[PDB]
Amino acid sequence: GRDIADTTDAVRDPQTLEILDITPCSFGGVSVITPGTNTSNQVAVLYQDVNCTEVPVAIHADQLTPTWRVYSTGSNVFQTRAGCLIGAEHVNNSYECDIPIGAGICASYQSIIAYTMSLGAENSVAYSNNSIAI
Amino acid sequence: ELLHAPATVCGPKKSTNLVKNKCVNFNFNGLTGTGVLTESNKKFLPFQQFGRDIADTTDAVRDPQTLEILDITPCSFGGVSVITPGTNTSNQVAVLYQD
Amino acid sequence: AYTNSFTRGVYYPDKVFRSSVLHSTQDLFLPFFSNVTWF
Amino acid sequence: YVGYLQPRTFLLKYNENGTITDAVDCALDPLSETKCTLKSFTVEKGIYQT
Amino acid sequence: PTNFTISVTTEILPVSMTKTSVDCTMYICGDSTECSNLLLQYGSFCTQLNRALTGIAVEQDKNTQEVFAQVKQIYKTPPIKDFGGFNFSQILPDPSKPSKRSPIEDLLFNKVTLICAQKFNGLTVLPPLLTDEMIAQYTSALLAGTITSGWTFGAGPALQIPFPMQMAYRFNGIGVTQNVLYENQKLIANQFNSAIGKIQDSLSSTPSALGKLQDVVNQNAQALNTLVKQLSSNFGAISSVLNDILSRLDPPEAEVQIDRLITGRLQSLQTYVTQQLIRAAEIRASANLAATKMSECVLGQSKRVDFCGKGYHLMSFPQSAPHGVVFLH
Amino acid sequence: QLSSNFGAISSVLNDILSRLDPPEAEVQIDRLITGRLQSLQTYVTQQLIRAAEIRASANLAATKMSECVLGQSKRVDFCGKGYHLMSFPQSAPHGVVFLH
Ligand SMILES: *[C@@H]1O[C@H](CO)[C@@H](O[C@@H]2O[C@H](CO)[C@@H](O)[C@H](O)[C@H]2NC(C)=O)[C@H](O)[C@H]1NC(C)=O
Ligand SMILES: *[C@@H]1O[C@H](CO)[C@@H](O[C@@H]2O[C@H](CO)[C@@H](O)[C@H](O)[C@H]2NC(C)=O)[C@H](O)[C@H]1NC(C)=O
Ligand SMILES: *[C@@H]1O[C@H](CO)[C@@H](O)[C@H](O)[C@H]1NC(C)=O
Repeated sequence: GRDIADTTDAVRDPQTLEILDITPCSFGGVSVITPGTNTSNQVAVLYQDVNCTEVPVAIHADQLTPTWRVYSTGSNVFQTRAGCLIGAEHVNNSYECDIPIGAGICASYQSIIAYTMSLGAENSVAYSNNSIAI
Repeated sequence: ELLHAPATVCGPKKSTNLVKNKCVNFNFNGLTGTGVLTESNKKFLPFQQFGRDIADTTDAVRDPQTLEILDITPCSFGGVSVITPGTNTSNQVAVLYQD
Repeated sequence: AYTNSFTRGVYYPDKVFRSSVLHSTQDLFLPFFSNVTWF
Repeated sequence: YVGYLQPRTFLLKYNENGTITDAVDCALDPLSETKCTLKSFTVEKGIYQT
Repeated sequence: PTNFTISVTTEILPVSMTKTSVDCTMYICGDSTECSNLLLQYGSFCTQLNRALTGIAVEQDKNTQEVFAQVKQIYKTPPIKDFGGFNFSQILPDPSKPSKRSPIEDLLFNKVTLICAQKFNGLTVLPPLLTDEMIAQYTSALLAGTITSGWTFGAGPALQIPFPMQMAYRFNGIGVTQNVLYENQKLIANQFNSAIGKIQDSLSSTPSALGKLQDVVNQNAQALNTLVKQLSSNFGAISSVLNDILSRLDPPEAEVQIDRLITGRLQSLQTYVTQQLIRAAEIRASANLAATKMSECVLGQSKRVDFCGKGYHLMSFPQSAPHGVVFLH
Repeated sequence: QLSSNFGAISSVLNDILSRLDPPEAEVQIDRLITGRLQSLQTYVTQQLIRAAEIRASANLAATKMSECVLGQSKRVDFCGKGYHLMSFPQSAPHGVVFLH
């Protein structure tokens, strides 16, 4: 069988008659987060739209010092909508966006921390039917 | 394999003397070109015989009979523009050369 | 024994003069920060 | 001592006097790859694709 | 004249688009190393295309930031509501739902309406930066601020004032004395409520209102489908699958037989990129117009004719929608 | 973009002309010409689009100079933040700077 865009995804077994599905093998892009090199040298790496339980094999895990996914195990593993982030830690505060990641996540160099952005402070104004302000 | 190093085997031709300060077309060991020759204050390294630019054009040569550091620069180019009033009014023109 | 050799062994690639530019080369080199065995 | 060679990619810093006073490897860490792709010895703040 | 009537109208404008990315080598040469070696002879076209696409991608976030972020404080609404007979229930947030959206926004959200192939050939969709919850929070803050203060929170600290006095002042801004409103309060309130009800009824019964955003969505889908359909053409070669050409002939002929396909696919990608840029320009122009309208009709009273509404302008309110905004005058 | 092959045996015209006889050199020159023409066309298109954007910016700047410097503006958030009083122009390379 085929698809609406000419692609094939179903093939029948020519010995034991049954249907099979065909799914493309994974691919994606690699991004690097660096504070200005005039100030430090620590970086972080992001892999797009992949479970990071599957990224000791996505890249061949061969390098003297790996691309600061140092034989990519250990702490600092976070799963977001944009993929998995290695090389930063999660905090439970909110600040202004320094470098944007996506879907409301921003990362800053104080090490490297990831947080959810805040839109501003909270204000409540007194309302009545006989009060004003000048 | 073509010239990727100092030449060793060459055909029969007649050598010619060296001039400067005139636009000429030369043939250096089979390498054709056109330009002018001058003197560079920067001396090449003992193992350097070629010079290039970003667009991969030959820049400087070290002659195969005598050792010097000569530069190549093509003789001057430029555009031409014409200033005229309406052809229904007169027939004189003026010419401008750019830079 | 083992010994570290940080930044050594870089040699001139070819025989063309290049003046104050940054260039890309694909050639065999000694990898940086390698263990160099000592006898 | 004894060393070994392997194929790599290098970015060489040439000066006016035609001396290789600095050269940066291209497969050592993410910063080197970022420098290779940007073709500069210093990187500003941001997120790049390699 | 002797009498007057109060009317409410609607206005719709798009803001942003969808963020896509394409990879050259996977789209052109698949996974064959020979095709990559052949492609290495054409220079740096693909870096140019990727740079153009990334530039297009950042601009949508820029536009959304320009439109929806005008205040830097989040304002709340009092829990007790007595506005002299004015009923704002159809535009305020609803706390009895997990989404925290007004009924009109809920109605709008339900009206606007190959996948593997995009996932196959190197096509990806990037997520936005601001979720819909944050945009709703911004809209609610703006609405609360304009309801409680007026035009005073756009030029400094917010100042409190009762709603009837604000309405009387706005009446004074068009050439009618204050005593007109104070003697006809209930009639004006009833006309306001009836107009809001009619607005919801008219929206929920005519599907030909939200066509502008549907047009953009359909345009993007059509462009992507046209791009994907071009991978089955010959252009001059004996086939279209690289593997057959590799398995049938020796390399010298496969060279030219692959060159033809390379050229064709390059041309297709160039056309796609150019069309995308041309569309993005018009999208940006619409976004700038929308930002100006939000600045000048929501935070003050306008004297320009036919800019904010149709008649003599009094006030306006914003609402959120998929990839756009809606104004009520 | 002048250092590419485009399938030809080299990238220097004189090198090709100094080795072969006219008919094959014609084919190689044809390949080179096609590539260079495509590059030039792409450059021109990008420049046209950027020019349109800059023109839009220039029109906005002219309107702002007309309305804020000469007179007092009642439009909200056009000339500054708050209630507008006056403005002054200053000159910068390839642009203009406003004081509100
Ligand atoms: C202006 O028009 C309104 C209708 O829009 C009139 O309002 C009606 O007034 C009568 C007078 O007693 C009431 O009985 C009705 O209940 C009102 N509403 C309606 C819908 O009819 C108003 O009277 C008009 N102005 C004047 C001065 O007559
Ligand atoms: C404000 O207007 C809304 C719109 O009708 C009113 O909502 C109705 O409220 C009554 C009584 O609570 C219900 O029986 C209806 O089902 C509601 N209809 C809708 C469409 O909401 C609301 O009551 C009004 N506010 C006040 C304080 O009366
Ligand atoms: C050098 O030796 C250490 C010892 O464990 C080893 O881990 C490392 O991979 C070796 N090579 C280097 C540092 O390049």
